[PDB]
Parts: sequence; structure tokens; C-alpha cells
Amino acid sequence: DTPEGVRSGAGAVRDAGGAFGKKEQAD
Amino acid sequence: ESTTSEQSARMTAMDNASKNASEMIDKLTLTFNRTRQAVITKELIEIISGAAAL
Amino acid sequence: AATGRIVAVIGAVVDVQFDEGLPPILNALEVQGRETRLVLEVAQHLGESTVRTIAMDGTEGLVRGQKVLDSGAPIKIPVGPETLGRIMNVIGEPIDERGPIKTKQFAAIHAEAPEFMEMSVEQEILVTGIKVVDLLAPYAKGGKIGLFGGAGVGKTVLIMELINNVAKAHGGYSVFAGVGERTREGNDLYHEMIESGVINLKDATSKVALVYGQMNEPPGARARVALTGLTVAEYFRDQEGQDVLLFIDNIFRFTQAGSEVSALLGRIPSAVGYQPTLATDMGTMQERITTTKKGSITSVQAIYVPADDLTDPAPATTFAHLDATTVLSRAIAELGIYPAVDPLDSTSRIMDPNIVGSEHYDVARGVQKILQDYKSLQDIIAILGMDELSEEDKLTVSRARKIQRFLSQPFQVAEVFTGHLGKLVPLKETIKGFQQILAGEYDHLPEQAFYMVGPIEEAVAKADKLA
Amino acid sequence: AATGRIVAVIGAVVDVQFDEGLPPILNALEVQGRETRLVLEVAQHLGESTVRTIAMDGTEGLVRGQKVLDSGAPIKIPVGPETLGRIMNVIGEPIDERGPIKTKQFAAIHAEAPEFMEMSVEQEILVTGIKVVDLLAPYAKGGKIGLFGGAGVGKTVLIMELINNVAKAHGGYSVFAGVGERTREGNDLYHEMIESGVINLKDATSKVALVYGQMNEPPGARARVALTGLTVAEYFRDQEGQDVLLFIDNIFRFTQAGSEVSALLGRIPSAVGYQPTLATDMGTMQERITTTKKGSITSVQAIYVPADDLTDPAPATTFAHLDATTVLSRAIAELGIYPAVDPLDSTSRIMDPNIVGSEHYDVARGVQKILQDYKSLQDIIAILGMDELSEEDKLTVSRARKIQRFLSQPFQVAEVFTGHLGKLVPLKETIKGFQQILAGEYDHLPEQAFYMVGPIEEAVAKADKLAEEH
Amino acid sequence: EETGRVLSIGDGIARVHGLRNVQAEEMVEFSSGLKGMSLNLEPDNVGVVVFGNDKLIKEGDIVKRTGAIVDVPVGEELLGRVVDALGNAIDGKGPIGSKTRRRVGLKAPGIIPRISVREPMQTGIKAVDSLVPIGRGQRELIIGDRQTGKTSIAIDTIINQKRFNDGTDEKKKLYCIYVAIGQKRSTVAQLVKRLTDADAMKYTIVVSATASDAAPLQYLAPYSGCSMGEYFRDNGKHALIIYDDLSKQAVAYRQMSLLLRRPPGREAYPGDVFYLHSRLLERAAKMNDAFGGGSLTALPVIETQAGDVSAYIPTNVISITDGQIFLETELFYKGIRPAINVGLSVSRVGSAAQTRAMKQVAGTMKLELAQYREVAAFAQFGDLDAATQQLLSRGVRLTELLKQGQYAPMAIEEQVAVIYAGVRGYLDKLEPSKITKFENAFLSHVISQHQALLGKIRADGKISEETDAKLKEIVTNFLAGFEA
Amino acid sequence: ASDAAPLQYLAPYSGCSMGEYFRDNGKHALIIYDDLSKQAVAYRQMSLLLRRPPGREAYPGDVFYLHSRLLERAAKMNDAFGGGSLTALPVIETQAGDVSAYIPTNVISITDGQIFLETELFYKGIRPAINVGLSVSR
Amino acid sequence: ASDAAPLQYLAPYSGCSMGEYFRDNGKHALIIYDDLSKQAVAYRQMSLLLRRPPGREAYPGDVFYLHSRLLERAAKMNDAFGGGSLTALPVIETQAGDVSAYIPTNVISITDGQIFLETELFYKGIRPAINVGLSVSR
Ligand SMILES: Nc1ncnc2c1ncn2[C@@H]1O[C@H](COP(=O)(O)OP(=O)(O)OP(=O)(O)O)[C@@H](O)[C@H]1O
Ligand SMILES: Nc1ncnc2c1ncn2[C@@H]1O[C@H](COP(=O)(O)OP(=O)(O)O)[C@@H](O)[C@H]1O
Ligand SMILES: Nc1ncnc2c1ncn2[C@@H]1O[C@H](COP(=O)(O)OP(=O)(O)O)[C@@H](O)[C@H]1O
Ligand SMILES: [Mg+2]
Ligand SMILES: [Mg+2]
Ligand SMILES: [Mg+2]
Repeated sequence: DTPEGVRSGAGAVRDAGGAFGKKEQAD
Repeated sequence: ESTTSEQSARMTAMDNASKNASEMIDKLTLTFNRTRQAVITKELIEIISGAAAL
Repeated sequence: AATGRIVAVIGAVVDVQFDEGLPPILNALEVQGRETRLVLEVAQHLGESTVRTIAMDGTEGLVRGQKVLDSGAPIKIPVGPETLGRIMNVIGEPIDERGPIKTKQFAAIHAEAPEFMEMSVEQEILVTGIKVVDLLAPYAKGGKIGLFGGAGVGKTVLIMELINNVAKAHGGYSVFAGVGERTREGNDLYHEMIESGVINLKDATSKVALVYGQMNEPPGARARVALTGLTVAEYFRDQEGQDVLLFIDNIFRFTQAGSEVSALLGRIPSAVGYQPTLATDMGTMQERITTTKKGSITSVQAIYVPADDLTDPAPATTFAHLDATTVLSRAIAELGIYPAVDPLDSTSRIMDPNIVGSEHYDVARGVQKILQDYKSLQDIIAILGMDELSEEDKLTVSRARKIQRFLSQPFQVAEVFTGHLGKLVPLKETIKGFQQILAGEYDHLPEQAFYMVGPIEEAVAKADKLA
Repeated sequence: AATGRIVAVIGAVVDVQFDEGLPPILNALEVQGRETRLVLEVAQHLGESTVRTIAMDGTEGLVRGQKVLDSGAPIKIPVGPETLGRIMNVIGEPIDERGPIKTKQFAAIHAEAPEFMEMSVEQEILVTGIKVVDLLAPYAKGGKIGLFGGAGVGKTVLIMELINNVAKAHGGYSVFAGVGERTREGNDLYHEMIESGVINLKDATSKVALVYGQMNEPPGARARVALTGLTVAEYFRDQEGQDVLLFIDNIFRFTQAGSEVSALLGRIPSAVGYQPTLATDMGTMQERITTTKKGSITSVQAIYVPADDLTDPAPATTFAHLDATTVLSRAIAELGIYPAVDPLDSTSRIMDPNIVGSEHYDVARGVQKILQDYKSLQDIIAILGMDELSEEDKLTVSRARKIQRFLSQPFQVAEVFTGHLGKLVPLKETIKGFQQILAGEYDHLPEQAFYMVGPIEEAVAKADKLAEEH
Repeated sequence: EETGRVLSIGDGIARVHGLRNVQAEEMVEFSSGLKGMSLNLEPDNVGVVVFGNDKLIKEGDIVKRTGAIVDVPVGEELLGRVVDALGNAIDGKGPIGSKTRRRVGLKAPGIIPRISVREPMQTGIKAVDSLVPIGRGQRELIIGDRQTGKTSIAIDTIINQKRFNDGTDEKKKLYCIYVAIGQKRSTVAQLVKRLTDADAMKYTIVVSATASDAAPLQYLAPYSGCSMGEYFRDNGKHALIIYDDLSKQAVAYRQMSLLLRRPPGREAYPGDVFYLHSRLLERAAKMNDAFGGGSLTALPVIETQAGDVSAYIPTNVISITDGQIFLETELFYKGIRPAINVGLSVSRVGSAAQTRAMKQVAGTMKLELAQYREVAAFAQFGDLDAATQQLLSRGVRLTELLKQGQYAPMAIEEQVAVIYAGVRGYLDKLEPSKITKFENAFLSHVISQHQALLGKIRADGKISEETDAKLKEIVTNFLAGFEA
Repeated sequence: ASDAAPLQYLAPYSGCSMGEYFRDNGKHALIIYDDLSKQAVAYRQMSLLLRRPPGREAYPGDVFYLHSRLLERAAKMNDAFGGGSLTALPVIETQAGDVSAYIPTNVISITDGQIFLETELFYKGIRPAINVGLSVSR
Repeated sequence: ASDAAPLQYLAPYSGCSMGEYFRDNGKHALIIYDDLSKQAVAYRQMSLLLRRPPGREAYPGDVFYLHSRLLERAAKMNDAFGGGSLTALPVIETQAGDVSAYIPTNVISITDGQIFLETELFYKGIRPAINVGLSVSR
């Protein structure tokens, strides 16, 4: 779509360092 | 019976998770816009202050 | 003393050139020829026999050339026992239409801070009857207490609760300094204290003095009224040797007034836009508000956080000057929990196991721990659902929510808002109730039963009522 | 020589008024009367025959009216074979307490850049021995290598390991320019090279010259030490037709020092806060550090990435000036993989199947692709669960984790940190091992066996030890 | 005395006209007795920063050159005295008998005068002395948010220094210096009270620049304290300095520079804030034997708003320091007190700046804790006792072991004992919430009964096989007898 | 909007003074400062063109006083002063429901209540779209 | 980089003028302004050192004009004017995919489409890394 909109990428879940990233790391 | 119930529940739960993610991203996008504008304003103010001090 | 002609008038900054004898900085210059006293405070010796001054009232009508006469001393205010029961402005003039304040001694607005060898180290727990404060962030007697909060979060309600629960019983005097707040609040408090008897309009049994610098005042006045209230408190602390409770409203307004005049004082703006002397002037003001070896001043200062942002320079700097800090959060208010004290942000210096007690310390720390774990699980909850949690985790979530509800307490000053009678809970009851909740004794009770209740007994009674 | 007088001392910017002919910009001015040597380099001709000068040392003690002489040349440093084994300052003064540096040739720190017709077009390959570098981002002989990284990520350790592996083996001389770094690290390097033999205090066989301006130095000094070091390297390139290795630590300090003095120099701040003359000055420095047709200079430059933000102007501009880039990611270092080279961010110009060979290129691209697919899979994992992925997904994740572990290589300089003995992996062994892991020949081996090892022979051998200890 | 006339005095900045022989960075004395420092030498005026309230200063005042670049009274006569930024005693115990004055802006030791860090700088904190060891001459940053315990860590180290100071050998003796920048007077007084009830004041110099004190004074305080430590460092003695709230020094520099009309930069901090903090911390060094062998250890404290260590001053100070001790609020309110994030907290080993006995248990503790952190970050337990549950139980045990109270520094041998008890698996069976009780009880039991064991550990500096066997006996016996 | 920024700046004060007549003369008046946000924008323009140092959101630091002095004039005078009233209903336009913005929080800190209107309810047909949960009156 | 800022500022215009010869004489030409961002940086350096008032990211306000008066020279002239063409392929380096930055926004607005390349695709096997979705041709 419009390029201006923020675009996510692979690994963002782990890059965030939040609970979901930690869950993925431990799992 | 269990398998059908499990699949239906999984579908519903994933739909609900998607809805929650949608609400969260809406809020985060609003925050992102505010922060971006603030950053631009702050750098503008810094540059102006540096120019005037000269 | 010395007569100077006004050279420039920009906002509240008046540039006066004195022919001879430049008034020393921080002197009180009186404008001649105005219907009401307009005192200018010398701020900078610009040079060429010219002094830049900050006005303490409106500058409308000033003309270039108008004579200004030096007083020879900084702005002085009536100080003493007669001040009790009387309302004063920044310059000290009575604004209660009760007559002149006939004090035997007059003190200067500006004064040096108590020295290092005069500081006291005693720390005691001032029970406030508020669950969140008394348990998580106990308030110290004689220590500087700060109520951080944004717009419409409960700062003035909380400070009114502190006045009702503590100031009424306090054997010493008190001073309430209103800096940059709505005038109607002052009128309410004045009449409320008159009704309660704290301000007696018949005999000198009044125990509270009022200094008001409300938002209608010009920026210069709002930057000095806090110093006026501090001076009248200082007299009671030192000369009378009596314990005082200095309640100040929105100390932030003191800083905000400085930012407005800093631009007109010719200073390079600092971060955000605040004055470059934020830390220094704030410290100069705060350092004077300290318990010394002569007397004690328990300071309850409400601090407004701009945009509910605590990284803003004004609220951020204030943190270093407070023994006990209470941070109200809008989100907690959105959930309905009142008071909106943030359990994991409010801190205190008397939360030491050798001071507050081992049992109290353990209970507070455990409550904070379980709430922190719930916060850590918030994201997983928000996306997946509580279903995708361990039954042990569900226990932590269920217990934590009960604690959050129990932190809420009906307030006496909020009876006219919520319709629920206020509940002043003794400290022991708070500690015991939170012990019981942490242990799991009341896991069967619904979480709603813990909301807006007093002691845990009321919680169980409400739980049964919820049949 | 046209003796000037100090008219203003604000910070490191000192203004001097020359009654006689004004000194041209970039010339060195010597302040007379000071116990030590204070050199003021002309920056601007303000006007009224006044020059704005940046001091190369402390400005304390300067009094308005103090006489300042003009050297007539830009800051000149002792340069030659006699600088090897000697530590010199920005103004070319011996700071090793070993007597004066007796060189018969003096050169100015400021000089023009090599011309376009002098640029070499050859691209060789330098086998450092690091599996990550040699495979994914191979360094080139004569090319400009860049060690991008944040704080505490491995830049200094990696550059010291590169010195140990390459510079010691390399016959040609080397130069180390400690621009704005910790003084402790400078002493550590000096002592280490003394015992290693690279610097010989007794004989004259030293192979590395040292130019140090630490963060203790004033901002002006920290902005020219790189120029002094590269001038020494240029002497070892033009006057002597030899291959040189210029190792500079935290070139970022070169840019940062300019930001600390631009406001006093009178420049309107540019974005974020850097000086408006960021790219121009950085190019002026970097273009000089190149391999001309006369001689080769393989330069390894450590670049601090402020707040781990590669978009920051200082690291962003330096990307264009470097042939081979190796970015150290903190997240990988948190995982423990040392070196923390980011496999999917490091790039090299010689990464061309024509240059590195088809097999090398294919293996490297396969490694990068499998790691990208692993990055993609992690997001799925976070929601579904590892015991929910397909067998192909599980196989890909396992192989990617094995490859990531095998990227880690114990370093000799890091023997003190890790405790494991340092290992050096030949390029052929690196390619063979990663190719085998991609094929899956070692899928049966545990992931732990591939962590902190040398060749895949060490990798399989470690697995057997764990089984014996199982 | 070449003098000048104050053209303008505003907000502590005096544009004195005259002083044609004034040195840059030289102290000048005003008519009222206030002392200032000449910073902005301009063609017609001199920008002087007054070290006090500027109300006394007025236009037309006579400013006399002192004739010396700003210096601080230095020596060992300041031990036990609370002084200000200019070395004036504020403890009311009398004049300081300093015979030597050292410039506050001296250069740092060069490459040659320094040697590798060797001596261990014990802090008394288990987590610091085990997973992030600090050596003498190493600059370690206690970075964190507000009310996180950085000052607690510093004061605990200060108190820990007592057990060495009251001994005999001068090598282990570590004189301390606390520089309070921006902290209120009540807070500084409370710190002094703690030190003088633990009898640590006898070896500490408390330089204080409170909020009431002028911005120039707050800016100068760190350099003053650093010079006072340099006295010990250059005489062969070992010293420690804690620059509390170096960020508050940054705001003082910002005020001073902006009021001096120096153009602002990032966040209005003057462009030379990096140098402001660099020249201070670089002085901390371990002198070589030829230069006396003394050392100066620096523990700067930085407050990070909302835990953003990517902010300007935090990144500047982080780059300068050798290692960083990260204190996080979430750990503090999760029960980990001290709230040291051992995963992210890093410290260069100081070229073996940790005692061998501590190393032996600390290596395995570190590896186990790393593995525990990697695996136990889910809280969504499904079923792997042998692999995970074994590991995470040990991790919980070691974390409870790392938890420590306030104002109770432990000797290195006692830390070795408790860390041994936890790391050998002897406490794996012990209840996770009873680990702390076991720690306290075992510490007391060892100190009372098996004090000879502690003495041997301390004397040798290494736990030999025989000492290990003795420790095995002690821990097993007490563990069996721990619960009556 | 076509009118000059100084005019937009003075308009609220001009309106308040007209109602002050009724308030002081024992009469009750209602003043509605619709779009005070735009008065804040006009004041920001005046300040920036006056080279006053901008603050958060580029708004000058005296923007709080700008609205405080206007709103404070609204009051219920006592019997001795005629017992008049100057009930004020200022309007602030939030962007994407940003009630935590500078001008919104400033005006909330001055006013004795807020009636929060929600675009969600307005589109959902609940008109008036008063959010009872957040609406409060002291 | 060694070339002074004005040379970097004038290089694109010189190249375009060289290209115009072909376009104005019935010959088709293609120009590739690699790193047009660096030209904007050089122009910013010139402007700020010339004390020209700054703007967003310190770029002078006329940077859009600087880029527009260069890219608009690219044209397909009609038969009467020779029928020549001057194709333009400017290159802009976005920082972390920030297509909303000053220079990226300006160049995107000026150009007749873009060819967006993503590093994710480059390391995912998609070489060239052209993102078909974002890439568009007017
Ligand atoms: N080891 C500890 N265990 C438990 N609580 C502790 C410990 N150390 C300190 N505290 C408590 O933590 C709180 C904050 O500690 P401290 O005063 O050191 O914080 P700080 O970050 O230096 O504060 P400030 O922002 O005021 O400078 C105090 O209540 C203190 O008693
Ligand atoms: N403890 C409480 N119980 C019920 N309502 C409260 C409580 N505290 C605050 N509120 C509501 O939130 C509002 C907070 O605003 P107030 O405290 O009056 O001013 P501010 O918080 O802006 O200083 C109050 O007007 C009140 O309606
Ligand atoms: N093999 C390794 N490579 C790099 N760093 C390592 C390695 N092993 C341990 N480390 C730790 O990582 C740190 C990297 O820091 P260093 O390179 O000195 O600073 P910077 O990363 O800022 O250049 C080292 O101090 C060391 O403690
Ligand atoms: Mg209020
Ligand atoms: Mg390093
Ligand atoms: Mg502290």
C-alpha cells in the first residue's frame, strides 16, 4: 500500500524484547 | 465432538487475539504519530536556539 | 532611597534606570503613581546604571519615564502569630478584607537555606489513613512529601484529604500556599476551614495561615508566592519553634512562571523551553523548606506533571527534593481506582525494615512484587487471553487485581462526589488486610468486593452483600 | 614571525590578532610563555586581522595579550622509520618517555587527497581467520575495513584480534591511531605489543607506530590525532613503497570532537546536533586513507554507533567510505555469540562470486538466507509454539541455530575473557564447515557442540566429549 | 592587584571590565568576598562565574585577581570532614589543616604512568563482587532510574572499606570520597549519619554541592573531589570516589554555559559535556610502581529517566566508563534487591581483579545464571525436570543467594562461603523462599564456629582442595541441622 | 480564520469583558469560548513571530496563562458584590482523542469540569456523544 | 567526498545540462543522480554556513526547490522540439526505511514513481530486492 505507513519486518517480535519475545526465546 | 469444539474455539480465540492486536496497534500508531511530530518539533527548536545564540 | 525612571516594559519585566545608587539584586522597587502598589523585584544589573526587574502585579498603564523608588530591602511580608487566619498575597497585603495584619516583625521573602550543620535526620511515620500511602509509600514526619499527577487525576483531592486527616489533628500551626491554582478552590478552602473552626474569625484560635498566588496573578507574582508561604512557615519553624505543616498547591506553577519570565529576562532557552536556571532556583526554593534542629516543617507539595509526562524537566527535577513521592496515574483513574496512586512508582525513604517495621516492609514489598508480576504478564494477557496462562499465574492475576481494588479507598472529601462515606483506615488494619489478601484467605471473595472499601472487614461484608 | 596576541580564550577556541601578515588557515600557531607546548591551529579568518584557532592542548593559564608565534606550516610531525615503536601525540611529541623522535623528515598533518587517476582497481582477499568475517563479509587487502558497533559490543577486542592475526603476520609496518579512546586501553596495547615483540624497546625491529590522543585530551586534540596517524601511514605508503596497516579506534571521535567546537567556531547546528561540516570533513580525512597506485594501506577503523542507532549521521556517513563493513550487534552479544558480527548486516564489496569464488558466494548467501528464514520463523514460534511448527520449520530453525553458534569463534585476545583458547580457522575450512552444516551432515550433533569452537573438526570433537560426560 | 569593574551581574554571571592580566580558568575575588572563576575571556570583558549568591555582587564592584588557577586544599587532613566544592569545611569541626593545594583541572595520567588493574576493589555486595567485579583503577558506572539503589550501592561499598581500613597493611586500605552533586542537604546529612554510625567517616571525604549551592560550585565539585583523590593516588595510597548524580553536574554545566551565552547543542547541554565528563573520569587510574603504585577508583552515578540508557548524557558516560552496573526498577519491585541486571550489567574483569577463591564459584554461578535466564522467561509452564526444572530451580536458588540487604556489606570470604553453598547444589533442595533464611543462618554459623575457615580462605586467597573438603563438611552438616 | 491572529487572540477576552458587565451588575451570563484551541494557535503564531522561545508543541510557555486569566474571570460573585455569574463553556478540539496534549491538559487544569465527546459514539449514533465515564462536574 | 561542498552541489546540475544537449538535439539520454541525498547535505552545509535560515533537519527551506529545478529538467520533448528525451534515475538512501524524512518525501513527491528496495528481500534470496508492492510507476 502507501509506503509512508510503518512497515514491520521479520524478527520484530524478538527485536522488541517484550514478553512475547522472551516467550519465543525461552520456548 | 472434542476436535470440532477445539477447532471452533481455536478459530474464535485467534479472531479475538487479532481484534486485540488491532486495538493495540491503533493506540500505538496514535502514540507513534505524536512522538514523531514531537521529535521533529524538538530538533527544530534545538536548531533555532542554536542559530539565535550565535 | 533612590528614584529611577522606567525605560522598558515588556510583559512582567520592567527595565528601570537609576540615576544613582543602583538597588542591589532582589530588592523591592515600588512604582510611584499607581492606584495599587506595584512592586518590582530587581533581577539583573544590566549595566549603564540600569536594573532589570520582575513585576509582582500587572504592568498595564506603566509609561516609559515613570518614577520608581527603592525600598532598600527585598520584598517583606507581615510575619508572626497574627498571620494565622489571614489570607495574604505575594507582597503580603491582606486580601481577606479583615483589616491590616498587625505583626510585630516583618521578614524578607528571600533568605538563605538552612546550613548543613542545622539539618535533622529524624524519620518517623506520619499515618495518613490512606491505604496506598500508609502501606506502600509511608509519609515521613517533618519530611518533604510530593504528590505527582497530571491534569484531573486527584492531586488537590488527595491534598485536601491530607489536610482533613492530619492538619486538623496537628497540634502545631500550618500554612497553605496556593500557587497557580483556580481561585474558586481557595474560596472553598477558606470557607471550609472557617466552618471547621481552623480559621476562626472571632478570636485568635486559628491554626492555619493562607498565602494565595492563584493563576489569575501575573507570571512574576506566581514565581514568588511560594516563597511568601515558605517565609511565613519559616517564622513558625524557627522563631516560634513550633512544628508546621506547609501545604503548597502545584509547585510546578512556580517553575512555569519562571519559564514565562525567563524569555523576557534575556536567557538562552533550555531543554523544552524552560529557564536555564530551573535546577538552581528550584533547589534554592526547596532547600529552605526543610526541617531543621529548631523546628520541623512537614511539606506536602502537589506537583503537576505536564502531559502526564514525568520526564519533563520540571517534575523530573522535583523528585530529588522529596523524601516521600506519590505519583498519581491517569490510567489508574480510568480504571476507577481512586486514589490513582501508582503502586509501583510511589516511593518513600522511611520504607526501611528498621524504621517502618519488618512486617510492614514485608507486606509492602510482597504487594509490589505481585503487582509487578501482573504488569509483566499484561502483554500476554492482552493478546492471547488469560486462558493461555498457568493456573499459578491465574492465582497471581486474581490476587493482584484484588490488591489493586483494595488499594482504592473512599475519601471524606470525595463523599459529595461518589456518594460513599469516607473510610479512614488505621495503618495496622491496612497491613493486616493486605497480609490476608496476599496469603489467599480471601481468594474466594469476588474482586469487586475489594473496590472502594475501607478495612478488609468491609470488603468481606460487601462480598456477602453481593449475593 | 608576525607575533600575534591572544584576544579571547573561550573554551578551546582561542582568537589571536596578528598585527603583521595573517597566518593562512590550517597553519600551526605556537603560544609563547607556556611551560609546555600549546599549538593553536588556525580555523577561520574572522576579520580585522584576527584568526579563530582551536587549541591542541589545554587552554588553562592563557591570559589575554599573550604572544603567539606563527610556525608558517600546518602542524608538522616527526615521520619516518624512526617512529616505529614510539608513541607520539597529535603535535608529534614523544609521549613514551624514550627521548626525542629523531626523524630526518617532517610532514604536515594536513595534506591533499590522492587523485582519481591514482586509485587502484584491484580487489584481493585478506583471510583474517574469523569465520564470520571471511565467509560473510570478507576483508580485502588494501580496502577500507569498518568495525561498526555500539558500546561494549566488541569493537576494541575485535580490532586487537585483527592486529594479532594480521598485523603480526604482515611484514609491512602498521600504525595505530587511538582517537578518543580510554587511556587504559592505550597502555594495555602498548605493553601487549612490547611483550608480543611487535614493539622492541631494545632493537630497531619494531613494526607498529603509535599515535594516541585519548578522551582525556581536549576536543581540538581529539580531532587531529587521526590526521597525524594517517600522515604517518601516508609516509609509509608514498615515501616508502610498502604496504601499511592503519588501525584507528573510534573514528567517531573525529566527528564528535568537531561537534564539541563548532558552536564556538560559530556554525549553526546541523541535524541531531552535529556540525554542519560533517560529511565534508569526514571525507577530507577518509579520502586520504586509501591505497594509491604507489602503495597499499589496509585500514581497519572502529566506528562507535551512538546509542546503537546506525541511522545516526556520524556512522551513516562513514558507511560510504568503507569497502568492507562489519556491524557488531548487541543482541547477538547478549546471546553470547562472540564476535557479535551481525550476519545479515555486514557487507563487503568483494562478496562477488567472480571474486570470492562460486562455492564461497553460494555458501555465504545460503547462510544469510537460512538466518533470514529463521528470523521469519521466530515470529511464528512466539504465538504457535515450537511444538506446533512443521518439521521443515523445525529443521530450518535447528540448522540456523547451529550456524549461528558456529559463527562464534574464540579469540586469542579474548582468552582472558572467555577462558577458551583462541582459534584461527582457514577460509577453506570455514567454507567447508558451513557448507556441511547447510547440507545437514551434522544435524545429529547438538547445538552446544558448535558454540565457541574453531573448525567443524573441533565442533564434532566437542560433541563426543559431552557424550562421554553425559 | 590588577582589578576590574563589574559591568553586569546577572544570574551568577559577572561580565567584569578590566582584569587585563587575568588568567583563563583563574579564580578571582569579588569585593564582597565571593570568589569567582574567569571562563569567557572576551576582548573587552571577562565572563566570571560566581561561586555563590550573586545578590551581594552589584555593578561597579571591584574584582581582584587571586593569581592562581582554581585549586582545592588537598591532603589527608580532609579525611572525616564534610567539605564544599572549594574545600571549605561545612561540618563545623574546625578549619581543615591542608598544607597542599592541587589544581582542580589537572591533566590525567598518561599512557606510561599507568599499569594494568590488579588489586580487587571489594564492594561488599555479593552481586557486584561475584558477577561484575570491580578492580582498583576501574571506572564502573552505577546507572539506573530514580529510587533504584545506586546511592545504596555506593554507600555499601564505602562501609565495606572499613574492614580493610582498620587493618594493618596500607595496600588494602582504600580511602573513600563521596561527591554529592545536586542532592539536597538533608539527604547528604543522612548519608553522613549512616557513615558516622558505621564508623566509615574516618576514612571518607564528603565533598558536597547541594541544590542550594551555586551551579558553578556544583560543576566544580566533581573535579575538586577527583583532585582530592589524586592526592592519595599520586602518593601510593589507594582511593575511591563516587560522583553521585554526574547528570546533575551536566545540568550545572548547561546553566553555566548558557548563562555565559555559549550556544547550546543537543538538549541544550553544551557541546563539551562529553569532555566535561571525560576529563573527570580519565583521571581514575592505577599508577605503575615507579609512580608509587597508587590507584583511584571512580564509581559515577547517572540517573536515567524512564530507563532510557540511550539518552545523551547516559550514552556519553557509558562510553567513558569501563563497565556499567544497570539497576532496573522492575527487578527492584520484583524483589531482586539490589536490582542489578546481571545479564546486561557488564564489567571488564580488571585483568583478574577478582580473588581466586571468588572466581572459582563465580564462574559456575555466572554460567548457571545465564542458562537460567535464557530458559526461565516464559511463566507458561506446560515438563522437563531433568533439563529445565533442574536448571531453573538452581537459578532461583542463586538469585535468592544474590539478594542482599542494605548497609550490610559482606566480606569476600563470606560471599565465597554463601556462593559456594548455593553453587555446589547443596541448597537445591532448600525451599526457594527459605533460601534467604538459610543464607543468614549459615553466615552466622560460619562466622561463629568455623571462623578459622574464613580466616584461611582470606589468607590464602584461594579455596584449595582441603579447604573445599572442610567447606563440604560445614555446609552439609549445617544443612542437615538447618531445620530442627 | 480570515481575521488576523491578534484579533483571534483578543476575541475571547473581549467576549469575557462583555459578560463581566452582567456578572458585576447582579446579572447572570453565559460565555462560550468556542475553539479556544485556535486562540492557542493564534497566540503561538504571535509569539513565534515575536521570536519568543517555543516550548512543547512549539507553544509559548505563557499559553497556560493565556487561558487561565481568561477562564478565571468566570465566577459566581457573592451577595455583597451583586451575586452575578459568568458561566463559561470553553471548547477544546482534541486530535485523535488526545486528551493528554498540551492545550487540552492545560484547559482541563483550569476548568471546573469537562464534557468529553467521543467520535466513536458520534458515529455509532449515540448523539449527544457524552462519555459519562470521563465527564465530570465539580 | 574530498570535493568541496559547492562542487557536490553543482554536480547534478552539470550532469543534467550535459544530458540536455542530447534531449535538445533529438537524442535520447539517461542520467543517474546517485546519492541525491548527499547533494542535499552539501547544499545544507553551504546554506547553514552562509547563515541562511534553517528548517526541518537543518535543511534549508529551498531544498525542495533545489531538487525540483533539477528533476523537472527531465522531459520527453515533442517532435517539433526534436523529440529527444532525458530520463532521470535519482537515488535516495532512506535511513531504516524512513520514507517520511524530509529529503525522501521531497524526492518522492517530485519523481514519477519509485523503485523501493528492501534489505530483507536482499538477504531472503530476492536479488534484486525490488519490493513490487511499494514500487510503482506513474
Ligand atoms: N539492598 C536493598 N534492599 C532493599 N531495599 C533497598 C536496598 N538498598 C536500598 N533500598 C531502598 O531503596 C530505596 C531507594 O534507595 P536509594 O536511596 O539508594 O535510591 P537512589 O536511586 O539513589 O535514589 P534517588 O533517586 O533519591 O537518588 C530506599 O527506600 C532504600 O531504603
Ligand atoms: N479519591 C477520589 N475519589 C473520587 N473521585 C476522585 C478522587 N480523586 C479525584 N477524583 C476525581 O478526579 C478529579 C481530579 O481533579 P482534582 O483533584 O480536583 O484536580 P487535579 O487532580 O487536577 O489537581 C476530581 O475532580 C474528582 O472528580
Ligand atoms: N570474544 C569476545 N569478543 C568481544 N568481546 C568479548 C568477547 N568475550 C567477552 N567479551 C566482552 O565484550 C566486551 C567488548 O567491549 P570492548 O570491545 O572492550 O568495548 P567496545 O565494544 O565499546 O569496543 C569486552 O570488554 C569483554 O568483556
Ligand atoms: Mg487540582
Ligand atoms: Mg572499547
Ligand atoms: Mg541516589
